[PDB]
Amino acid sequence: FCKPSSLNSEISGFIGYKCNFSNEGVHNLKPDMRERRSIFCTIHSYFIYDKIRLIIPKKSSSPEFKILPEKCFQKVYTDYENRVETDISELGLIEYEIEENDTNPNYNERTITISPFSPKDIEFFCFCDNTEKVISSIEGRSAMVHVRVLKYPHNILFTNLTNDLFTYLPKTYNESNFVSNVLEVELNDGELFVLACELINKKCFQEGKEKALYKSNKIIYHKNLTIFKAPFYVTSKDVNTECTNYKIVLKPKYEKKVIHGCNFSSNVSSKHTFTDSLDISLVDDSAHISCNVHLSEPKYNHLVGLNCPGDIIPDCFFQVYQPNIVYLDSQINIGDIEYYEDAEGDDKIKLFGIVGSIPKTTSFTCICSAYMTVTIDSA
Amino acid sequence: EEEDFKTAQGIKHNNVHLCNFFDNPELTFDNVLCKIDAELFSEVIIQLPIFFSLKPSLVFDDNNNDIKVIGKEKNEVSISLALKGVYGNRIFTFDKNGKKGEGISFFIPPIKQDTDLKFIINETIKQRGLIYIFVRKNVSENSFKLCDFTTGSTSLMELNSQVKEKKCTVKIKKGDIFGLKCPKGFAIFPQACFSNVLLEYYKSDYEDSEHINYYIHKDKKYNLKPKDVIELMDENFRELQNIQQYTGISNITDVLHFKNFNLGNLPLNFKNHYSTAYAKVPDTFNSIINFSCNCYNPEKHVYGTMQVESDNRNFDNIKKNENVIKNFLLPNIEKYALLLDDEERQKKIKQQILYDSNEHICDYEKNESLISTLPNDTKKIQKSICKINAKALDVVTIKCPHTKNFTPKDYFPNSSLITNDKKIVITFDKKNFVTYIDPTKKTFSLKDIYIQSFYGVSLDHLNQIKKIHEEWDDVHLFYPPHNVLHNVVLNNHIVNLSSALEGVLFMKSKVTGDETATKKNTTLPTDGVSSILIPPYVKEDITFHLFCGKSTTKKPNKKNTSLALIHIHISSNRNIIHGCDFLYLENSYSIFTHNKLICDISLIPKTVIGIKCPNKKLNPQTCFDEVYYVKQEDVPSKTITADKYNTFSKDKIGNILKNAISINNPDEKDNTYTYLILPEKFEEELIDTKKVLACTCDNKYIIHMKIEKSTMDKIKIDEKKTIGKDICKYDVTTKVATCEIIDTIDSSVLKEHHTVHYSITLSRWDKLIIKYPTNEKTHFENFFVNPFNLKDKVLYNYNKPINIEHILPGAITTDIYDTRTKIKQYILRIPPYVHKDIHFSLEFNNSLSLTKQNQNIIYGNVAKIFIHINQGYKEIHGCDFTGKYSHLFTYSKKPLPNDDDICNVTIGNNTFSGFACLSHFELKPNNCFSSVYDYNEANKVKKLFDLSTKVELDHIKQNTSGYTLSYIIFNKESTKLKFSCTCSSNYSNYTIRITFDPNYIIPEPQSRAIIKYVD
Repeated sequence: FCKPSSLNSEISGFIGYKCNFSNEGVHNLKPDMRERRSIFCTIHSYFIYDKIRLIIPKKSSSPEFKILPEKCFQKVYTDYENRVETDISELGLIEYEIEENDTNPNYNERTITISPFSPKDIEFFCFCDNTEKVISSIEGRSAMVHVRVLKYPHNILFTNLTNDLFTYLPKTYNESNFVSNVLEVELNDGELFVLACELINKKCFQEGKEKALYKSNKIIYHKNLTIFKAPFYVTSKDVNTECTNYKIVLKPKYEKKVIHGCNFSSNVSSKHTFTDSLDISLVDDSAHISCNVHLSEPKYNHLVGLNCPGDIIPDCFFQVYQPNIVYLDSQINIGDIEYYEDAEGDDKIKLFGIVGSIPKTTSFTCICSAYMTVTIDSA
Repeated sequence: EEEDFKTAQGIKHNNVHLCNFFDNPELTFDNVLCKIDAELFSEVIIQLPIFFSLKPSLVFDDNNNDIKVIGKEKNEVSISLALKGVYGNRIFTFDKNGKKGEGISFFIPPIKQDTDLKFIINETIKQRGLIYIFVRKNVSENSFKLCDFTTGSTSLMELNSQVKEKKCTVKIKKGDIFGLKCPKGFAIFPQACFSNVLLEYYKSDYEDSEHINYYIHKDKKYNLKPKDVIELMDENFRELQNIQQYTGISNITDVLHFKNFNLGNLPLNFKNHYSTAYAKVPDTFNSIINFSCNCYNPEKHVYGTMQVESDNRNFDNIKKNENVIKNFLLPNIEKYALLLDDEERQKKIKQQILYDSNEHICDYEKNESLISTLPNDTKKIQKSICKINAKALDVVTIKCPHTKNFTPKDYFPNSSLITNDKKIVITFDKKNFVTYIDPTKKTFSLKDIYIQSFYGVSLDHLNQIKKIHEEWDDVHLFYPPHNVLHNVVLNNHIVNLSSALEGVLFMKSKVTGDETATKKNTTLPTDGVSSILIPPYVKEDITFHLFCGKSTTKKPNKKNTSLALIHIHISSNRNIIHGCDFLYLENSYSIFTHNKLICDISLIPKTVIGIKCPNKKLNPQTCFDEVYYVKQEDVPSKTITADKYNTFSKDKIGNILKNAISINNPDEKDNTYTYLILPEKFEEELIDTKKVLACTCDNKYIIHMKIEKSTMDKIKIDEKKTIGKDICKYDVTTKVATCEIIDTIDSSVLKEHHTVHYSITLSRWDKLIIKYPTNEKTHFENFFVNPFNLKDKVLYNYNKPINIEHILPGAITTDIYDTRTKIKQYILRIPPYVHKDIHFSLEFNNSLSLTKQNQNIIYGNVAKIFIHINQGYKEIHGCDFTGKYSHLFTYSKKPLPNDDDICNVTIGNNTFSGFACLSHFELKPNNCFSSVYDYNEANKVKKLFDLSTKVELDHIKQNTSGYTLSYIIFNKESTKLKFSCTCSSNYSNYTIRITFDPNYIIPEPQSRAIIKYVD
């Protein structure tokens, strides 16, 4: 048993989101001849205990960057029609961490750590303007760093096992609700469970009691909390996960999951039951067979795949064909896309899950003449 | 007996000792003891007539260069053994105005003992001349740092097959004199250490500098080592010069006022001699430096590295100056204006090869406030940079501030005094050079020949440059201070511009401050303006530099002296340019076709022709604007002279040829090149085939600019050129773009389309392999690529050859010269993070190769490849130690000293990882991420394919920025190991530790920062 502060290891560079705007960095806002375009940084995320770093050079050694406002992560901007220096606490952010690490001799490292406790989407801006610098009648470039924190769409589990109450969330379970010294947890899909305990085992939350390991790869060991991310897609309702003596057992509520896909599989022993099942080798090898996947939902919580054998080109769904390959997140423009890798006997099954709401229309293609085109509309 | 010897002291001048027995009446063989009191770094040069024979009898041969002396034991030994590390023992043959003779040259090393070299001259046998070189002890034991690679504990002469490097490190303080000695067969690397060194680290203290720091750091380009170069080259071409071209050369020691004494780019025969090098630190050294020089044998590939870091290692006592504010002045690019196209460029671009001559102004005359001292603080100085990147056939005009009616004083032509009475021709190894004598006490120097082979100027030339800038009583100051834009500083070397950039014409421009608005002779100190025109054919990519600073005081004090740096990079654009060179007839580059005293040049549309003639020695003074418009039947093609051209017509070229632009301004003293742009179309209504437009040159040679009728008829078949549709093939499982456009640029068959374009849209971790032929095939004798250096440069905005690292930082480029079929393979891989959308192109062209088969002529085609690289938002979860790669990697640290750092990252399946270090760092192990330091078997060498047979790996040691990148991605492996790599330097050590766990991934932020560019 150990405290969960160092249970999430000591691997540095977990920042991720880093809107770098510095002179030595390659996204510089200096006036230059090779580039004459402003730089953007747009982030949409379900922000779970990560951090955002702004590496910005200071006002010393000539006033370089007009940071608007001057205390960016202490006071942050609203929409541009009503740009006032609103405080960081007025938005609705719950249990944040702000670090104005200026102790490095080259930049103002402004870091914000955001917990997912919010009842609404929180959008904020910090401008970095250098149009005051005129060199050879060519002005500087502007940045409009825009972070749009999104609410977690699934439900969140948070029980009580510590002395100090917090009450940022409606309390579900407690030690008085610990029925028969065993917690039976029924997650739906992809939720997170927060046991407020300060002493958990070193190799717990990584195995299972009945069979296999009901787990994903985003288990977060906070200094005062303990949160694991449930996987979006599981095999059957026969696996579980337990850690501990207060014994908490977590098992998924596996219903009959439906995944959209062409699924030209040859093996009948396939655990994934897709929508379409049209064969590939049944037809002759001269026709241009095309598979269309049209997606139109207001709130996407979907999971699309394929089960055709042979060779899958390109590496779907990491890079997909242009409507000539391009990344899936570059066309969808939404983060939090899960991907599952399957190593079967004969048929190759690949699947990805998208949660959120896309701004624009993307119609990407994966070729198994068998072509599978997946189109998702802006709506 | 002292009375029996005709004792004479050596002639000491400009730290050069001369014993001239040839044409000096004091040293005459009619009786000779030439005693030289040889101090530190003194050149001993001996002159002699042709003989009688020497007692160390040296015959003139290429393989016979073992210069012998006599030691203290009266044994005829080598001079490399009698003097402990001598350098520069050469035998030359010199002719003065007809009279022939030979000479012996060497230098003096620092020795901790007393030695004496005796050169005995004999006659057919009496004793005639006794050159007694007395070299007394000049260094102590503690003031002489050395690493011999010939003996001791650092001997490579008994090196085995397993170990091959005896690395040495001896530290240097202020006032030290140090060097490096190589064994036989082992050349000094790079050429002329220590004026050429392989730099690793240099920290500058402000209190050390007695002048202003005139050093160009390039792109912070510290040099490589030969151990990391030869792994990525070709097979046969592995000589010393190719490895020196692939490793980078730096000359920081000459700018840091080290007494560097070496041979320049004219070294000794390394297969028969110990190549030795020395350098003396300044007496006010409180700085931290780190470099390396090598003893390298390019047959067995054995190297010795003398990594010298200095004595000081504390980085708190270094007084980093706060008085320097660094400012930016980007140069201005304008469209081409010729006093009527100024309005035409204004009208047409508002509604939107004359577009390939873009005009450049770097205006420091107008922007003097960036080199003016601010009144907010008097102690603050300013430093300004101006980076210019331009292609061939361009025009660039430099403006720097000046004093009005400035008189450049003529002490430099007074110190030149170039006559024919000083002429001495010196030949060694059947290679000739021309040198002069200083007319004070009949003194010359072979150090001037080494300086001429290194700096490009003479010894008195360099001394007068330094004294002209040091005695600068004016306010505004320049580097180089005399003859600006006729001398430029490229790679810290003051050399002539038109000698290096061969074929540069000094253009005319309007002088600011004058109301005449007349384009006259413009010189940068005089009028504050100087214009030049880039030649059409550039051999390699070059980069020269200028400085024009302003000091508030009248002296270069450096406590108030500002500086303006102009950084012009000229890219190599390679086409075929026609003309008639008259210098290759009589190494010197020729950029002309030379269709051989009667010169025939065919007028082709959309090209530039050129005559290399002296400016006023040719009979028409405006020859390219004039014309000897005469029929071909009038001129006898066999028996003719230039005098009958005196009886010819002199119509102007602006009357016959419609808009043929003749660029020739021969009023300058040093113009040797004249050019003419031939227009887009020709007409037979004004031109007959017999009617040619001839000139002559120097009353002996003649040029005929006739037009052939079949050459005009071959233009008239061009009616269709469409765009290809994704015919560059893509292996999407392996993600390799294979391009085979060899048959389309082949001129052996009939082709419908002359120009086609192929569009490729790539992503990160994708390979691009293009097969393109060379100029040793059939139907490919005039094949050229665009740009010429495809390993470093691409084509930005479809015509400008730009560096690839400034748009795609970390591209993997490799050219393989397949000599089994004489083709070339281009292999380019995108780094896993792409920070922006990048477009460029690479063109191949064989339009100048001819196929005349069955009395039918067919030319080649044009094939250019469009390359689009997408927005690689996937960040690399690695450990960077370079600082500038914060966009690629997550953990980013500037390479601060004493940074013994550990980075820990655990990866899994289908996830990118890697590292970046600086390229000059000691990589441990050799070729990291291939044979890793496995930690689960307690940090020992294990190949990655042994541990994991389904990994992908890439590693590039040095791009143009100067960094080492490596990437690994694991695909479907389920073992458990742990592996580390250590970038170890002489001041800091970094370690990256990656853990392989299949079911454990780093907890992801699950999105990426979308960098977008709007307009």
